[PDB]
Amino acid sequence: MQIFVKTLTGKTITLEVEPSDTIENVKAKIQDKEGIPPDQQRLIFAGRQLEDGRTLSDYNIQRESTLHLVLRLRGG
Amino acid sequence: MQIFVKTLTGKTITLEVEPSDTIENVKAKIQDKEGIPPDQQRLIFAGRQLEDGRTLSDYNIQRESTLHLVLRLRGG
Amino acid sequence: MQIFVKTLTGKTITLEVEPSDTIENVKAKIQDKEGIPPDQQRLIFAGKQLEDGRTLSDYNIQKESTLHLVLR
Amino acid sequence: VQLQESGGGLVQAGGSLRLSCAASGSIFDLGVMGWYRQAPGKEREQVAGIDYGGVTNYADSVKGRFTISRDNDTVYLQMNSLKPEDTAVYYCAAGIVGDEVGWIYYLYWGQGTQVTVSSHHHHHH
Ligand SMILES: [Zn+2]
Repeated sequence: MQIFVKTLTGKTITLEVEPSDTIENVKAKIQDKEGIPPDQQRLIFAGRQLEDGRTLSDYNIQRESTLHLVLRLRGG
Repeated sequence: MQIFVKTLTGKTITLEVEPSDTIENVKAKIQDKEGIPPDQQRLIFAGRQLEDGRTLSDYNIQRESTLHLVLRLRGG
Repeated sequence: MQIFVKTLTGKTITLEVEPSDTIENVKAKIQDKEGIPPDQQRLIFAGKQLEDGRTLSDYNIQKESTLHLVLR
Repeated sequence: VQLQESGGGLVQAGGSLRLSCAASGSIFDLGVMGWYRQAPGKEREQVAGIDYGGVTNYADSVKGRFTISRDNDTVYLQMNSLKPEDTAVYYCAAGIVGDEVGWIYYLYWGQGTQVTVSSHHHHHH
């Protein structure tokens, strides 16, 4: 299945994933697409932070769903 | 149809809406439920800012979807 | 995280909180540390009153931030 | 609706630059604003941050040298005593905090402005 990763700056990424893909496996694809390290990605879906160790199906992420990518930087 | 609204770390709340409801209409319902005025609300879905004039169907917001609410924070 | 609560007299107290702790949880911590009931407490950040049901991250209150306690 | 940096350029070691971050769509009302930089071969790293209350914080490598400030819809980064190690593309970003401590989720970021700091021998003996 294919999903989308969207930034509020305008970037739209189309990824082929599986419902059992883990979040960290998705961030590895985003790094290939955008060059942002996984530790510096934060994905948001349904108003929730997508966490390591969980699958896309754990968050009810379905076909052609859109994940919100924000930049996660150590600060403060 | 019933949708959900939450901040990233807050409680999720339920809205009864129609696909033809405008984003301004949705923000007014959030004020009725949660007391947050519309001028202090930012709604995000599918990595897109929900603009007040558009409808929920303009963003393909469907049954049981969850909107990401972000507060508008200003000094004083 | 550690956050600071500043009274009108200038007293700073430190609380150990979580980002998703509610303002309600913060007023309860102030009571356990200073003996001030949450009913008398009014928490302010950047000049805004903080609502009981909201979390610290809802108001973008980072670590080592300072809330202002005003007694009601 | 975007952020957009300006003010970068080539400067000698010890020189000064002031970066500007212009925001549209009232996006600074997200509450948390920050500057970060990335040099070639290195990772992104936040250098300074400011929240909507005006409270600032800085990385250790820029304390006493950099100053972040705000004028409504513009965030600045006054850079003094610039070193060659400060050479990078500088980005301004706005966002929120989540359930984590010490990490910031930047929703928006600009295209960046290039800051190059070069040693220039002072030939006035
Ligand atoms: Zn010489």
